[PDB]
Amino acid sequence: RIAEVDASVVREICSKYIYDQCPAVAGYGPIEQLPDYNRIRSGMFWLRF
Amino acid sequence: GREFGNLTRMRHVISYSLSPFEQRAYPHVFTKGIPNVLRRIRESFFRVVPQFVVFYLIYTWGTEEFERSKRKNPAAYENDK
Repeated sequence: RIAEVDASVVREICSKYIYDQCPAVAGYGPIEQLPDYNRIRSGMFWLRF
Repeated sequence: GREFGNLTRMRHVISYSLSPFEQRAYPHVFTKGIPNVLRRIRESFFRVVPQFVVFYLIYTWGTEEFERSKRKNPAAYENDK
């Protein structure tokens, strides 16, 4: 089942679950430079692609 | 200098926040929105309005008095007789 895996399958599934999805975040500190959640959510997708 | 990595110290103040897509852009607008704006107006109202009301009385008077100052031309000829 691992040998069956291919780069197109990888990009397909990773696009299926990672791309343009809403992240859940847990940050135990110190924290302040950690981006506000909109910066992260907008960090989840490129404008070039 | 005053970048986010180095500002005020603060200690265990936990906070919570939903994703924008997980929630409506117009939560409970009528039940809470409008009355809030109304409370705000009721707070600002007496502080703000009366001076403006005072201004209006002066504005009305000035024009009206000027009307007496000029349009009452007949009062002067009437004084002539």
